[PDB]
Amino acid sequence: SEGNEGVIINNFYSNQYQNSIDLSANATGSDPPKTYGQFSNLLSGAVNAFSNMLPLLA
Amino acid sequence: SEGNEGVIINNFYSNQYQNSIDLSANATGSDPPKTYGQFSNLLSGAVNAFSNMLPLLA
Amino acid sequence: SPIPVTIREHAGTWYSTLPDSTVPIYGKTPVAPANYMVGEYKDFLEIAQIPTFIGNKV
Amino acid sequence: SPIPVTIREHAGTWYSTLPDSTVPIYGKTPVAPANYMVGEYKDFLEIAQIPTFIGNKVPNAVPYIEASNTAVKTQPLAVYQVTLSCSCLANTFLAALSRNFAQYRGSLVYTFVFTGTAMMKGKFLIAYTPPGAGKPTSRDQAMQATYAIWDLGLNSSYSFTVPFISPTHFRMVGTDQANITNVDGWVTVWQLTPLTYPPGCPTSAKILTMVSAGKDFSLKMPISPAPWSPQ
Amino acid sequence: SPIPVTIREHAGTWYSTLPDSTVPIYGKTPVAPANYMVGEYKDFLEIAQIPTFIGNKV
Amino acid sequence: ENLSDRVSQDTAGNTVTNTQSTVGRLVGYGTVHDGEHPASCADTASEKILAVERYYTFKVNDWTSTQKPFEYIRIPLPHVLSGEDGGVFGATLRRHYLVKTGWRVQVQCNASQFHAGSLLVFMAPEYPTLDVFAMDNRWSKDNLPNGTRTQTNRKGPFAMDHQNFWQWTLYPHQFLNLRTNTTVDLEVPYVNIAPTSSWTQHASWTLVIAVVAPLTYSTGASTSLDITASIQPVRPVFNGLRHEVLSRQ
Amino acid sequence: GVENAEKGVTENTDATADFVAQPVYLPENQTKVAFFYDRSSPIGAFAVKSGSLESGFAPFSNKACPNSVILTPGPQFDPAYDQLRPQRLTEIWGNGNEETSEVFPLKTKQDYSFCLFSPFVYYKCDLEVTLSPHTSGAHGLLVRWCPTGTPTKPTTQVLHEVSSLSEGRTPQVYSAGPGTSNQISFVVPYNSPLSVLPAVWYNGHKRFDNTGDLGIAPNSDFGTLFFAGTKPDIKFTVYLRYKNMRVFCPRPTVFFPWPTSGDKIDMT
Amino acid sequence: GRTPQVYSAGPGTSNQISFVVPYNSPLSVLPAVWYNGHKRFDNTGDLGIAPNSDF
Repeated sequence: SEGNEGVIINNFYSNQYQNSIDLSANATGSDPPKTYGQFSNLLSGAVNAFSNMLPLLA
Repeated sequence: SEGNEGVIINNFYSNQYQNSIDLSANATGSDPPKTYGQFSNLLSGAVNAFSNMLPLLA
Repeated sequence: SPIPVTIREHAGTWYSTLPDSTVPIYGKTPVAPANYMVGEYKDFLEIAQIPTFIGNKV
Repeated sequence: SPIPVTIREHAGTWYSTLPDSTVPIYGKTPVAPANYMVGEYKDFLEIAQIPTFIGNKVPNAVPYIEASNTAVKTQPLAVYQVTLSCSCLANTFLAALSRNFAQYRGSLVYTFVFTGTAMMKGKFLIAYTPPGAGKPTSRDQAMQATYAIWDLGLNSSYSFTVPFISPTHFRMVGTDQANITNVDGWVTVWQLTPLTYPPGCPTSAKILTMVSAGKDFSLKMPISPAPWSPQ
Repeated sequence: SPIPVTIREHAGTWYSTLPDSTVPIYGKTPVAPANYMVGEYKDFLEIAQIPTFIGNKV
Repeated sequence: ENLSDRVSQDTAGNTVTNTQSTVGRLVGYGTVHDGEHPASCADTASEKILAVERYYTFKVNDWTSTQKPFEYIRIPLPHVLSGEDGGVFGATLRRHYLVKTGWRVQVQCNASQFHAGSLLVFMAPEYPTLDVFAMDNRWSKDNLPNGTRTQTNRKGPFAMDHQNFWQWTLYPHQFLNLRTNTTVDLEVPYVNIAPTSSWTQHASWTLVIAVVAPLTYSTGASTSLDITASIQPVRPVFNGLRHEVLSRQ
Repeated sequence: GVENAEKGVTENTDATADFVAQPVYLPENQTKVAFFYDRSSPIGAFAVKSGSLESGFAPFSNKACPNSVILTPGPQFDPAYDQLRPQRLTEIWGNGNEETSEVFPLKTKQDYSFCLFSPFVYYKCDLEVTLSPHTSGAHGLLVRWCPTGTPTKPTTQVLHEVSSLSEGRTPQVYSAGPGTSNQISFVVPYNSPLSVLPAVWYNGHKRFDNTGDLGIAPNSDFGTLFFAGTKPDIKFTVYLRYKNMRVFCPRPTVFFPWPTSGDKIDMT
Repeated sequence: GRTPQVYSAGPGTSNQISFVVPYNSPLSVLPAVWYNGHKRFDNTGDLGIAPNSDF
């Protein structure tokens, strides 16, 4: 059930603050999101296709 | 994300007061409004057309 | 615009059994999933029904 | 019409971490546009993934280990304890980041960059041993745990991930006292085959060692480490 | 039914620039119509545009 | 020898760089200098001068067997190119109050398949340089990692010019590993405390070259490896035209 | 996983790449930057001079417990001019200045925690300030806050018998009564003329003269605070809280000493 | 530091302090009376309390 609290008013602090956050873990693991934000260093020119090419060795 | 604030209530002070105002400047400049208010001194009779005219030199 | 309040005579008291919560100081804390857990009960009446031993010849 | 209030016992306290704001005294202040700015991040996890250098031979730390022309199964090239407190990790961003939190979870990534000659050849056995039976004492015992064989060739580095193997969902970041024979196990590096080379080439090479968080890695509950002075 | 409040640490301070009003003590006072008035401005920028004299040979 | 999807060229005006062993161009912060006007200037900028958008190539120093780990050389920007070696770039730069630019660099160093060692090349905003913003003269391990404190500040924990080199890879970088490459290519966008820079008193970016795995080789192998660099201002935009700085030095 | 770190970028994995494993992700939000700095930390202890409530202000310090404070997480003070207006410094001063001296407690004023961990080159934020008197008895405190780059010499008393701090239209705050909680709290906006602030170092001079002294960028703080009050014997702590923090360009943090001891650390 | 600190001290306070802390043990659930295990894998035998099982 619930405890000993019987106030009519909506809790002034939201729940994620008033209480701990119950989480549940699934047995088989979970995939991290793909990206944690948009910060990134980028590697360009990695590959090919296009230059002063095919004078270039085989 | 956000910080460490988790109050349900609407901020009592409005934002322009609770926070700084993020503004953004465009590269190419911005035109001042045309007028800053309605205070003004006025120049009248600047030009012509109409009097005891054309007895008046050419 | 500040709101007028009347302070009750009992201002400042602490009630060991108050039906209410206090100030949260470390919000947004996720917990360690405990979802594999078994054997929980919620009411003492749930187990008061299990017989235990009466002491004879005290 | 004035509203009646009941004053709580905690009247007047200040909470350093209160989830709330205070009184604004200088409103309607516009800021200087900072919209040309780049490089912003928003979560530490965003950069905890970038590898930084592990210190070898402390306190005469060097960012690398040395491979030789001899494979002694009895001699690890390195042995790291898997603790975000290892003096080994003390100056990696991972460790510097982590020291501001109470617990971690997820994958740790040890990256090795071979820096020897192109003419050299060799194979390493990198193993992760969970706790319980002490640290392995020969490559033969390490080989009984999680391990990978790294072959030298065209590709310069090797990224070894130590899997999060733990009874609890999370692990404590820092040690209170020192953690024994504990900690969470060990990463040991061994030679499988010796570094081989042709005539005219040095007979040992340096292997750069770095550490980073895996995509799995998480940290929780911000605190402050014990204060220190770098000097 | 009296409402429970948490008193903030800054209780009792006075802020010279508070974005708020205080207690009115003499309400419902009508003013003397000043609607014949002219020359009002509302923003300093409205008059900062009028040239004044630079001092030479200070 | 060097190959295929590793053979790469970069044309800048009348300038072109070629490498036969690249590992790609690291673009820091994942963006390039857009060449956009600073929104803090009412004057129209002089931009797109072809004579300025090219590669300036000069020598950094010599890599030897003697360098120890983490010894480095700093190249302050735009300062290094503000002189005579800066061509029309320098000449234009000395007559403007403000400059807004990105950088595109290539650092070069060859050895052989019988040499061992690796450099760390990185670019960093607000990296602490010499007072006078000049390229370091010799390799040093000077004031690492706690910064430079005052003589008397006997017990001070550290100074604000601290640099924990164990973490230098947080900066946009690439390794020049002798077994792998001969060149390193980096590019950084414009970043600063303000929309454009009064370059005169601020070297906002520094190109840093550091040893991380010391040079090793057997006898008869080349003994000193020169280190050179090609630097190009990326879409520099100038504002506040006046007379010449002059003492350019 | 085989890789090539020379590119300057390394592919991230989980145990899943090389072994038979599963990803073990679980969500948390305490690692966001804003959340992390949105908590109060102290920058030092300050003092008020006797009878400042009714006279001209003048720089002064009690035990290297001054009179005014620059709102900044960086070092400031310089114990050698404890009687001069404080200034921002480029180094932290130990407790003593000779061998036999001690590093803690530091003499300068700074957010040691921020200093110890700020992996970014630039930042922007609003500043929440808390003044806490070290006394549970009545305490009167007058505060004057001046935006960065404005007049900071609140030296002329213009009104007979009124503190010179208490002059003008510059924000002034005052708490003093028998029923107060003694502490003061408020948040100030971001007033640097700069777009973003240097967090550690700024590689440039103060004038175009290049009268060489690098380190700090001018007007890169949140302003100055001046204090006057009634308990010249009670000191108070000043705390900073970064409201809506934004950081740009990761960079290295402060060096941590090699345990010329174990293979792990601890605490203290 | 940034570790939670609370402070009450003024002539108009009610002197008492109140607050609620979250659940921070790395453990899923806490032993209420006894925990039949040691502190290290060394079995440097001392049963009773499970490590980090407090608030």
